Amino acid sequence: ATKAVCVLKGDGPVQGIINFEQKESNGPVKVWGSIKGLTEGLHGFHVHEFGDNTAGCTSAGPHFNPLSRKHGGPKDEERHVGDLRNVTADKDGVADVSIEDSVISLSGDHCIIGRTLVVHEKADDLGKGGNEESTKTGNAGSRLACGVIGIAQ
Amino acid sequence: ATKAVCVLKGDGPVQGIINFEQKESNGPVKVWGSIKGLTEGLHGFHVHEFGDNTAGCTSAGPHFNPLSRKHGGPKDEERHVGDLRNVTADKDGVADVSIEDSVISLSGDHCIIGRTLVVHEKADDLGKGGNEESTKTGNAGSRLACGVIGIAQ
Ligand SMILES: [Cu+2]
Ligand SMILES: [Zn+2]
Ligand SMILES: [Zn+2]
Ligand SMILES: [Zn+2]
Repeated sequence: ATKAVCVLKGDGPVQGIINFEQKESNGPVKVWGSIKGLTEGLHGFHVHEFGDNTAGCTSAGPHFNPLSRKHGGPKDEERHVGDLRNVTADKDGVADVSIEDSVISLSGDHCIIGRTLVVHEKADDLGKGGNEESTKTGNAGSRLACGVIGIAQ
Repeated sequence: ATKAVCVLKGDGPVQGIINFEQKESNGPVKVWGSIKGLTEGLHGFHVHEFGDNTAGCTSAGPHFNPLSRKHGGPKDEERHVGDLRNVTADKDGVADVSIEDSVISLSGDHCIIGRTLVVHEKADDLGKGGNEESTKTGNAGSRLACGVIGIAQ
C-alpha cells in the first residue's frame, strides 16, 4: 500500500488536509480529509498538471490529462485523470471529503504525486454546462486553495 | 528532459524558490534558485523523505536515504541521496543557489519528486563534525523552511 498527502492553502481563508491511500498498484485510491472556509454547496475539486506553486495556484497548469480526453466527472473513461468532481461544504463551510477514485493513481502514468490538488470557487459542471468550456474545465471559477501532493509515511 | 520546482516556506521569514532540471534519465540534476531571509553564511540544504507538510517541516521525516548510508557531503561516496551542497547567504540574507548533483534524480530509485526540500538554521558539517550526530544528520539545526518538490513544465 502507498500513501500521499496534500495541505491546501491559498490567498484567503480556505485551508485543508487531504490524504490518499492506494492498497494495490492500479487499484482504487481512497481520498479523505477536510477543507474549511468554503461557501456552502458544491466546489470543484481537481488535480492540476504541475506541482508548481511559484505563482500560487495559477502556476499549476491545466487539469491533469495524460490520456488527452475531455473534461468530465462521473464516468471513469470520460474525464481527465485529474477530475475529482466536487466537494460539498455543509452549512458551516466545512467539506468532509471521503471518496474512492479508480482513475487517479499513486504510481505509474496516472500518478498524481508531485502534482497540484485544487479546490475551486464554484461548482464543476461535470461537462454538462452546455458550452465549450464545460468540456475543457467544467467552469468552476477561481482556484481558492491548492497544494502539491507529496509522498506520506 | 524533465523539470521540477519547490516553493520553500516556514513560520518565519525564510522563503524561496528552487528549480530542478535533469536533461537525461539518471544524468545530473541542475538545482538553482534563491532563498531569502537567512542569516549570512552557510545553511544546510536537504531532501527529506516525505512530502508531508501537515506539521510544518517537522513532518518531512529524515534525510532521504533509500540506500541506508551514513550522512556525508554531496561529493562523498558515503552520503544520503538527500545530502545536497550547503547554500550560502550574503549579508542581505539572500542565497542565490546554483549547483549540480549526480545522486538525486527526477525519476527512478533516487526520485525526489513528491519529497521535501528543507533549508536549515546552520551549516551542514558534512559528516566531519566532531560528534556522533555528524554522521546521522550533519548538525544543521532547525528546519527553517521547506516545500514539496513538484513536477514543473
Ligand atoms: Cu535537512
Ligand atoms: Zn481546476
Ligand atoms: Zn478536467
Ligand atoms: Zn544526510
